[PDB]
Amino acid sequence: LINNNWGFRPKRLNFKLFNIQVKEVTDNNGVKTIANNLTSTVQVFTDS
Amino acid sequence: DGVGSSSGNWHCDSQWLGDRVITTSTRTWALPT
Amino acid sequence: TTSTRTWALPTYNNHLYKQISNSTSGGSSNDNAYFGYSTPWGYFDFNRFHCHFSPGFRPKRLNFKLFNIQVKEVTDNNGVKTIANNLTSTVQVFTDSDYQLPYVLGSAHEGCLPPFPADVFMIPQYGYLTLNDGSQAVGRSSFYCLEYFPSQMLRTGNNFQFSYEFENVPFHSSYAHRNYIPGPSYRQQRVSTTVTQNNNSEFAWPGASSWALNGRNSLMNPGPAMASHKEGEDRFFPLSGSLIFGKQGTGRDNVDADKVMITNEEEIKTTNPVATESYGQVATNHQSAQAQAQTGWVQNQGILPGMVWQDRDVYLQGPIWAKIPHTDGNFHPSPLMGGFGMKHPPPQILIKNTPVPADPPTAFNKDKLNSFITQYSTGQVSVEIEWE
Amino acid sequence: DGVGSSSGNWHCDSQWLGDRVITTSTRTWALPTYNNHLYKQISNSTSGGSSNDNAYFGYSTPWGYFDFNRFHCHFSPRDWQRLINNNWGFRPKRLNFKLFNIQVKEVTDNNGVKTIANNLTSTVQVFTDSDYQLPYVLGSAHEGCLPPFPADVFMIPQYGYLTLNDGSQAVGRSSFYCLEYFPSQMLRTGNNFQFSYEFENVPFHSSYAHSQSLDRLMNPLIDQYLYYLSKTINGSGQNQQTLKFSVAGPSNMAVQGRNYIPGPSYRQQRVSTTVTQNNNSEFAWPGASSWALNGRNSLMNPGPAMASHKEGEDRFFPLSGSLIFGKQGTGRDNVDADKVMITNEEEIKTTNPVATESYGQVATNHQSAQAQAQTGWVQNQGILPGMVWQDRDVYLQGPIWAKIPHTDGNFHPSPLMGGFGMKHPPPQILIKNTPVPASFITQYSTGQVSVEIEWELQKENSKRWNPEIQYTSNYYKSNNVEFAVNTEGVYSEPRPIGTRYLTRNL
Amino acid sequence: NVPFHSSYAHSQSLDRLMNPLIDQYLYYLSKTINGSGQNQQTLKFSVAGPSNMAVQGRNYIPGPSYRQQRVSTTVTQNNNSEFAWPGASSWALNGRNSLMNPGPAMASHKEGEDRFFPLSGSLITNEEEIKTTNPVATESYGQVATNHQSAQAQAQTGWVQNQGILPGMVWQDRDV
Amino acid sequence: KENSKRWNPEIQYTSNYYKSNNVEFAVNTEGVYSEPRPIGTRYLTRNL
Amino acid sequence: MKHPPPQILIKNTPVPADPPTAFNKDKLNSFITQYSTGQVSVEIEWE
Amino acid sequence: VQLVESGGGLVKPGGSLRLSCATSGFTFSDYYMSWIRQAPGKGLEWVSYISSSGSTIYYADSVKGRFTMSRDNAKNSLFLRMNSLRAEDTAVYYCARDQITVDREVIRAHYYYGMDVWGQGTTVTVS
Amino acid sequence: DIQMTQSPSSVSASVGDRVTITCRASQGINSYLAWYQQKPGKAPKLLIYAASSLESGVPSRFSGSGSGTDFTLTISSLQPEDFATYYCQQANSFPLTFGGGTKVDI
Ligand SMILES: [Ca+2]
Repeated sequence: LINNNWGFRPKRLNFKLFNIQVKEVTDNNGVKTIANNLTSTVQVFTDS
Repeated sequence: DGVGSSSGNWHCDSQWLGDRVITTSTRTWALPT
Repeated sequence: TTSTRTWALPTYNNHLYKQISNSTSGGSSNDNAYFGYSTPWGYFDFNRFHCHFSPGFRPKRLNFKLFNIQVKEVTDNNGVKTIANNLTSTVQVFTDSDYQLPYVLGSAHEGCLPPFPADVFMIPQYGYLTLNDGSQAVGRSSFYCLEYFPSQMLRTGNNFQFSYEFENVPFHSSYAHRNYIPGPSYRQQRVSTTVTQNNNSEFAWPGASSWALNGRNSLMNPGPAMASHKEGEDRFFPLSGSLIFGKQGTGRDNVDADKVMITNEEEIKTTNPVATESYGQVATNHQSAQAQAQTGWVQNQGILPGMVWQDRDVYLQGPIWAKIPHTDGNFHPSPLMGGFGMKHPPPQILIKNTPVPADPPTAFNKDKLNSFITQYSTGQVSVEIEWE
Repeated sequence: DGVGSSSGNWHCDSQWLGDRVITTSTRTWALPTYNNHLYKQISNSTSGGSSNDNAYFGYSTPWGYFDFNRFHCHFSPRDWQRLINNNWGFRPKRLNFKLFNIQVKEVTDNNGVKTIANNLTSTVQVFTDSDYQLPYVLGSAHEGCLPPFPADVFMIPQYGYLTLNDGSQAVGRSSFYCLEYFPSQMLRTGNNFQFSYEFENVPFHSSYAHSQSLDRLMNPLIDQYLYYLSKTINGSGQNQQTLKFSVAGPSNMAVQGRNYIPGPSYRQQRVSTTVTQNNNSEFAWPGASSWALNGRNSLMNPGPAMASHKEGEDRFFPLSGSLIFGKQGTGRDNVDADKVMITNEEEIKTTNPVATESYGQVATNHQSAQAQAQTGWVQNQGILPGMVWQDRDVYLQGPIWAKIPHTDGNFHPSPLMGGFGMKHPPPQILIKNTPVPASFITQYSTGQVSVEIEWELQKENSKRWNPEIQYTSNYYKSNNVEFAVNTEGVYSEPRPIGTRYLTRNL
Repeated sequence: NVPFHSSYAHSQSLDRLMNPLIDQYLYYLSKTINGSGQNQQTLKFSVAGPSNMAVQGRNYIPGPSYRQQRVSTTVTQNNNSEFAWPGASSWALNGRNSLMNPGPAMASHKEGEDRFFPLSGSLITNEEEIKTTNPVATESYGQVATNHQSAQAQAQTGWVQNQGILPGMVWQDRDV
Repeated sequence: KENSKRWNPEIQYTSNYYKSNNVEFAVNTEGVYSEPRPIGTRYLTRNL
Repeated sequence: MKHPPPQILIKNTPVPADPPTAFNKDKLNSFITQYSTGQVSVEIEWE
Repeated sequence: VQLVESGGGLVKPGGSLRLSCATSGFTFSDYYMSWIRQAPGKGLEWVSYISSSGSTIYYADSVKGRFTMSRDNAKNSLFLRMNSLRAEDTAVYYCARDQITVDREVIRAHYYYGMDVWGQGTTVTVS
Repeated sequence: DIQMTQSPSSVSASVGDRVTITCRASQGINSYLAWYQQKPGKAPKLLIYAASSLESGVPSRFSGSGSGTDFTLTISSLQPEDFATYYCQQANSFPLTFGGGTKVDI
């Protein structure tokens, strides 16, 4: 870009969120375990 | 969709075609509480 | 032909790309100096004949399938290890169909799909080399991040497939046989399987035929295609002339001669010179009344108009194809270890497990995550090939 | 069309469009009368012919010819930089030539002063040989090319050719060509001349350097399944013979089996830039690698394409292996080393042998309990099946094309001085002043010549993560700027510019 | 489909293809020492031109060679020994040595010597027509450097008896 | 796009060629990625 | 103005003197003494 | 362009001393570097010469076999390591660079035009 | 190795005078000669390189000529700044050697 151009500027943005995984960290005594929580959700919004 | 089906693919690429460049970046993130 | 195998893919380098060189392995020798990178990715190699064949011709079409993805997480508590399914994890796979990555499938490496269909094989780790000066790198050296290529991501229900069409190559000759003359020769040293006939000195490296490239000496292996020995002498084989296969269970270093299978290229005697023998003689002077006619031996001979030759034979254990390097010129591109030369060979198939980080801290830290869940994947791989 | 109407314009620009480049160059020329309108037999005898290697027989002609065969004729230093940084390959496609604005002149001399005037009725004969019937001298890398700087006015070189010789004498097979015996167009001050030429299909010149070496193509992480002979003895002592086979792997990369080998070599003698390392004797001619033809020795120049030196030895160069250009204003004979520019062929080290090194070793005997294993050095190696190589690089000052000599056979016709080999190259363009009899009137012509070439480009799709090596002007204060005129108006090319910067996988 | 047989003789030689009237723009190494005596070392460069035509850069080189022993039609010039078989160029195939006949296409003899002929390179027909692009069957193809020169060691050359194909070679086939 | 008529070559961002322990804009032996210097956008030239 | 009235460049095309009659490599430094004259007219519409 | 020598010190004969040259203002890899010393009240004397790459190094006969010249391209610096220092090694040591910049395309001697840029220098006294 | 000689060893002059310093080599060094001026407590400066070429920044008055064995350094219309020691070094071949030096004297 720098070597062969006098100028640049952004035009379009495209965003994607995918393959969400929600882990739960159950801890018993001094040992910590990680497992899938399949029913959990993730809240995501953009402020437009 | 479902637990055992991927909801997206990995897309890291740069395309040069005339006066336009299309950059694409995919990363892996971790979100705590 | 159609093959199906079961594979297991671990996590290499703990999701990291790492510079490697002979400084990392402690190798002092200059001929063995190298510079490169190791990648977290694995790759599939069916390039050996046994993968597609059980115990003239040429390939035509190719069909590859990757399915039954099973991703396992591993937890270790005290002595015991617990393995569990991770149903939401993905496995990444892509092919290089633009041939933009360094092509390591023509070097006769291991990690090929097992010849016996019930064997479960481990996918080999992908790495490449670049230009090096000693152990260091030069400014012409290139670094490749495979995460920079788009790839399909597969959970346990997803599958992957693609098909490839072999480019036109001549039929491999599988037969055994003035206006024409025999082909070129680059002489190999003659070693005898009866040890008492051999000189009592170490000549493995010192007496070997080599070629020098940028101050480094590469052994000539296997070398140009030449008959192993003259008719009637089966106890001699070229030092670097023929392909040597190990028997089942053969050790890594310094195995006895009975552990290896030394192939012979006896069939090509009809059109090719003997590897351990001089090509012929040439006049070294102008004779005269005072000067006798003198001759000298041709130890190495290049192409001459009117030469004919046979290529090197292929074996059940040998490689199938190679990638012709991209160069201004080449002659008779057929690879020297045997098989079909191709400018666009079957594309490399790259695979890795997508990293799943462990619990991140509750306060923001800018460093990349070095803590991950111990994890691996396994599945079924099928390759279908049409032969002519 | 008219005496007072111009027959052409000055078109001098380069257009970059997608995958192709169109270069257009216009220059101003002057054509003298050569040999006083005569064809004259020439030989080493006229030259004095001290040696048989320099013996020749031929003819000098009154005709001149146009030579645009150098890269600088059509490319500016900026255009060349644009091309070599952004592209893996290029090659010529079409050729458009124009000869216009003819101005014949008559020179009259009285006493000590010569007066020049227009001759409006004189003609200028121009023709091209498109059937290739005349000897082709454009592939010999001669002077008389269109000047790199467009503001320079250049003198057209005299045409001449050589035929079969015996010493200075000719033979019955020697040929004589009358260029008057060709049909040709005749141009007055209003006439113009143009033609179009189609380059025949050639491979793209490879403007890149490999990022891998032929011997490192392996996966560094994985063993081969091949074995090599590790040990021929168990240890020190009598009757220690044994056979031991290690597997080839990352630790030992030299022994591994490989599918391809580097290209052919014809060894050159190496000469160090620092002279006190050189031998105190005259070896320019006696130590040179040569080839003999019909009893005449010819230096091997530049020879097969090979690396100029090994890594870490920048000072050394092949004796006749590389292209050596002149700096601006350099004398003709016995110039100092600072005066010339010795090109470097290091970019091809990855796949080609070093010009000053042996190709390798071969076994010279059969070993036995009596006889040790003996290896000799390979000074020259012809083509072997399984070789790959790079052609010699092209330079901004270098030639573009050559004519493939018409023969029953050839191998890899790509010319040894670099560029594009062709069976039908751009045709020679011949020009002379039509004689005006007075014994003739002293006469010369002046003109405008324009040549346009279409170039095809090969872009890189490369996935390399780190930045490339690029050709760049150095940013530092200097009395002059590179590739520009000085205070006295003299354009100069300070350095040769290779074409290989970008990288590819091997 | 076959190529047309060539039934012509080149009117030019491979080394004379240059314009005799014009210098090259390329330099060669003319002089490695200033004068007689110790510690004289220097690199001088000259333009290749009409006066010296051996050092000019050329795009193409003559074809491959496999040398034949030179035999004279004048019996007293030849050596007084039986060298028909012993001094003949041959190739070995599976232990059996075969004489090289006629061999690669090469000029029978140099210009000016018609009494000599290749020992096994002649069908006695003359192949002198193809000398323009082809090396003489009884001559070495050329010289190569055999060593790295240095202040201690003189530059050493050696004769090329046989030369395989190189990129940039051109040659003529044998005449009918 | 840059459509300059400048005769002499530009200044271009380039990777230096010299033997070095690490490759610029690459990972080291430990796999750490690093950007060696800050790269500006201004190389090509224009008239004022 | 970002795009003002463009520069108009003019020179006399060099006409060389008699060449040396034997080929020389150098550019020609000997020219015929020359100059040119003409009529120039410029029209501008003002608002 | 600037060259700054450091690491000069007073040491007993047979001692080992390391000198450094920090360079700024020019590309380090484009030039060949040379150490030059000047004994007090005497003319300058050339010491060692190193290639841009650092692959090739030359030395004066007097300092040969005891002095090592090194080059670090990544962090611009030039180093001279002096072992077995003897009595007459006392000099002001100068860091200098060749006027001719290294050009990859051509093969030439870079020391023909001399050394245009010189550092202030570091004093070295042996006693 | 090649040795260099400068005559006179030292020279005294007034401002505006013309000063000539001459050094010659034991063996021919082509045109590869460099002239250096040094002031006490300071590093040497390159005035002339390759016999007749003047280093940038250096004043017009400084000049140089000669080839082969004999070389000459000329100062015309000498200034106050000009008084120092001058060294000539042959850059032909290793080891680089310097002349004894000439000290211009006020
Ligand atoms: Ca180059």
